[PDB]
Amino acid sequence: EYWCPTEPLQSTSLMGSFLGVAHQRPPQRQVLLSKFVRQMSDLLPATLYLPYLKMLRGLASGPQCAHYCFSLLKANGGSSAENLQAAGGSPVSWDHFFHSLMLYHEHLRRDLPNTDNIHQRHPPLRGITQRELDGLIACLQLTCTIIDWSESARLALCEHAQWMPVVVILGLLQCSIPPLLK
Amino acid sequence: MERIPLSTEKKALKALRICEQRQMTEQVRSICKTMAMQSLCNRRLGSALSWSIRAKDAAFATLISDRFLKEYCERGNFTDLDLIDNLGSAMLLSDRLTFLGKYREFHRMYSQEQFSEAASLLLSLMTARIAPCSFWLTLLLDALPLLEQKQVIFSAEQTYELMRCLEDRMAAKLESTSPDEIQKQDSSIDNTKVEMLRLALARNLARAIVTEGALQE
Amino acid sequence: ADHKDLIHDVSFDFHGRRMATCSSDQSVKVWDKSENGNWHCTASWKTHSGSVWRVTWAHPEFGQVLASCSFDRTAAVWEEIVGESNDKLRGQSHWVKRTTLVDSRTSVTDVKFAPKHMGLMLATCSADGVVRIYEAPDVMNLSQWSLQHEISCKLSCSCISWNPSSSRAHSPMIAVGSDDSSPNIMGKVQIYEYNENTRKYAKAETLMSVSDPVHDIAFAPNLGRSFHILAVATKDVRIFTMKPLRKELSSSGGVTKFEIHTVAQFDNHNSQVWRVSWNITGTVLASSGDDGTVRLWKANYMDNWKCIGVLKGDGNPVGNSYQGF
Amino acid sequence: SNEIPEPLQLDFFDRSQIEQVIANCEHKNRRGQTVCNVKLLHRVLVAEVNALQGMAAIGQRPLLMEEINTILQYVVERNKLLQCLHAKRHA
Amino acid sequence: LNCLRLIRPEYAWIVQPVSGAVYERPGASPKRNYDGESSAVPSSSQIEILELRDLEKEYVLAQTRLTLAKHNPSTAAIAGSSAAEEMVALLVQAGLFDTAISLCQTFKLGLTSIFEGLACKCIRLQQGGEAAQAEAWEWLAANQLATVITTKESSATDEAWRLMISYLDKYESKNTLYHHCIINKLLSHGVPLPNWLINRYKAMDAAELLRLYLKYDLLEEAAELVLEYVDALLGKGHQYFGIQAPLSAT
Repeated sequence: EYWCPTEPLQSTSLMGSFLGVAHQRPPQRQVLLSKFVRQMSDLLPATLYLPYLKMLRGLASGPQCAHYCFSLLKANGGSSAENLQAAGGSPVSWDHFFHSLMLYHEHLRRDLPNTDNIHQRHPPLRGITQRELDGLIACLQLTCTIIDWSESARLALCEHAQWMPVVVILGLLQCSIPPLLK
Repeated sequence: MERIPLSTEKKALKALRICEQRQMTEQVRSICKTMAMQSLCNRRLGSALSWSIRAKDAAFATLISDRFLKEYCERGNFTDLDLIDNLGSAMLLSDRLTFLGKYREFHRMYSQEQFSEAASLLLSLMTARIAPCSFWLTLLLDALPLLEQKQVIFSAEQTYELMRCLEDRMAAKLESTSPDEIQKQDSSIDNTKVEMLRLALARNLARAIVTEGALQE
Repeated sequence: ADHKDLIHDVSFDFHGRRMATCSSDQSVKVWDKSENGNWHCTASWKTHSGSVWRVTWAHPEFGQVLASCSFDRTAAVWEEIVGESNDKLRGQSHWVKRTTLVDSRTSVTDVKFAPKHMGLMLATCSADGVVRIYEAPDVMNLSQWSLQHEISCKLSCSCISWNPSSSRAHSPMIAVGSDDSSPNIMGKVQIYEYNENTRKYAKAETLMSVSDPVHDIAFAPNLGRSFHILAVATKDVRIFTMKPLRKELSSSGGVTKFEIHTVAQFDNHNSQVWRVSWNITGTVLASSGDDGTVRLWKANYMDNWKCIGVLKGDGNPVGNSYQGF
Repeated sequence: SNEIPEPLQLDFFDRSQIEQVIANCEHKNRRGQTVCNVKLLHRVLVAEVNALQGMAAIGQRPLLMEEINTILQYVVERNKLLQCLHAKRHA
Repeated sequence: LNCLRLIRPEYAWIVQPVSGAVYERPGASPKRNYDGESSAVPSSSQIEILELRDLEKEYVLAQTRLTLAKHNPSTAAIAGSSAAEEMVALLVQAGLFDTAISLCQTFKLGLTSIFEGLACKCIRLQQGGEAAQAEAWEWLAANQLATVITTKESSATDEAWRLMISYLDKYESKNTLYHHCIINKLLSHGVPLPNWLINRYKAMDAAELLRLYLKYDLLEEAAELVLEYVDALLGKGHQYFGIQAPLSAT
């Protein structure tokens, strides 16, 4: 219900919906609810960043709802100025989370040796706040839920030629850290 | 019977029935292939044809079907046309004969002006992507009378898929020549015909769409 | 001049209507049996530069095709091209060398087509101890050959022979006897079968009890018998029985259980026994030695092989008979 | 009853040849009879039909499949009439 | 596309239209959309002109999207969001080999990824039985073979090797990435190198094979490669090595 079929999304079972045939408007109440949701995708104060992420992981259950939330975060994806902010917008998207991770990793590969290594004398690592920990672990819970319920998001992530989370996570596990994130 | 040097077709026939009574398929296949090749060596095309349909090998069927295709290109006439007209369901076993049969089918049904079924057969055969490169030439060529339609009953969607496949095959022909180039001598002036024919097409497309929109009046 | 000084190879067509002779004279002569009788020299031409060793013919189910080999490091493939066909007048049939597989730096030691029922291939062996196995991917070009296989025999090739296949589970094989006569090498014949599991040949067997320079090997026609028979003419007369017991389902071409039996042994030629030839069923033997003598053989009520006749090429043959016991 | 099975009408196939192969390939099962299993049967069928040709059968692959299945229910109902008999005898 | 590839080259370009300025139900509020929400807009103060090649790429996108929806409807949404290599991988999982052929032609993409994909399925073939070939035919029918098209006789993996051979014979890279990726996948899955690839890729070049003998323990075989290296030095076999220098000695 919180996934109105006005949202552009299609599957090999969604031809019975009006996303292969033009036009469909849900009842006013649910339209208002999911629409207010769609704007909250784009406006966020940092104090509510996590419970909103609980929104996210809740809605991340189920395959079709997962595909819808994938679509919503894709809308939150792309170059912008409102998913790049921790205040007034959501500091989260595939783009946001991925640049955050790649910068973390490049920093830590300057703070540690190059590939084919685990440890070496180098400049000190990045500082981590418990808030950074909470955000990272929660967002990872969301991502796992989404990739489980949606194979499409999974394949999209594995195919991203400009992120390569494979080699990224290779370097990350080569890094030595509080192994919660490992 | 693989020591015998067969030179007498009637003796071959007696051996044929001999094998028939006990159902030796494979010997039949071998002998039919051998005698078909003898026929083709003597350029006894219909005889090789007969031996082949006995052998039930559509490979040779298509191979000499190519003989048919290029000799039709050379002479403009249907070859063994009487044999062609009446082969039955075995057409569904050889695509090149499938092509030839549908070609004669079209010549007819157009000649009596069933343009709707003409378009049906053509759309079916293009989405079948039939015939080699030198013959998708003719596949393209076929659309001309449909262009010549000064009065149409086809649907707007019909016109859609029609033209869809027209340029689809167009790009496909551009690449079948070479995966980024074309090298066939016919293409250039043929390309010119392409522009004029699609000109006429688009004008008739305006015509068809205005008719269909007025058909909703 | 040509073929009038020595005959290096003589070849016949399938089912038997045509013949040809090639010599050390660098030319080939092709002869045709009229079905009304008499042998007629239908053509002759030069094909190579060395002593033309062998000619073997592609099946009539595959056209009138000649394959010739010599001391030329090369092997020529000539085709019969008909001048005119289709009723009135037949034009001069001409020979077009389709291609020459030049794959040799030593004596080209044998050339032989395959059986057709799996498709027709061609095998060429050279005195290099190497064999080359081509097939024609093109079922319309007569000059196309793709080299599927090569085996390094580690012994100079002298004679090769195909394994007949007549079963839905039989996969073919190659037997190779070597002209090597060094008295320190034990077993001059090797066996390599197409291990289907690996989709490639694996050595099936190699047989000991051989030390003679191999000149001729002869397979049994497959038929329904699981067991197979081999005849060998090197300097002796050897015949072997090979029962297939069972083979590993994934290493069939690699490991083979053959009940192998030296079943018939005749040293009666007293010279280099060049040749063995069998019945069309592979059931009567003709054996040729270097003394110009040929022995004829039947296997008895007990399958026991015996010389049923002696013909001298250096003398007059033994007389014919139909009154024994 | 005195029931009998419906004859097979095989179009791609020679019923004599199929029944020959059937008699050759049936095996002693654990019910007290020599009958080939349905699985072995069907994929032998697919293997043998694939052994020859393959040009335009691509479109007729359905028809091949339904005919294989139909022969399957043929042998199934052969078994179905069969099992009754011995327990009839015991009764 | 038709309207413009009709034209002489002078008019061969079109300006990109300006964004927005659409609504539905004429005489209504100026802005109406079905697929809304945004965070940025393309540059409209600086306009751009659209040319045959650009339009070709956009068409390739569109026709790929439709082909995706055709073989399986579930794909159109990501097709609306998919990039070139993304669609390449989606095709790798789908099986539209000739479509990928076209896409590498147009977008100038890495054929290699296609080589790994097809090779991995082909290894699954070489190991698989009847059922694997049964599915394999369903997409092998889309490809055509000049020796003979189709024939259920012979297994699928046979014409899979042959299809790789043909794709090689008709697409070439001056850099043999394709050889290297194929052979590395072979050995990564334990495959001794096929003889046909042996002969062809040696008759092009051999020392590259030599240091892959080194890299992947192909030591005996390297030893031979050396033996005929020296032998050709003695004689002439550079042709087999893809080498061209006349040889008499060393």
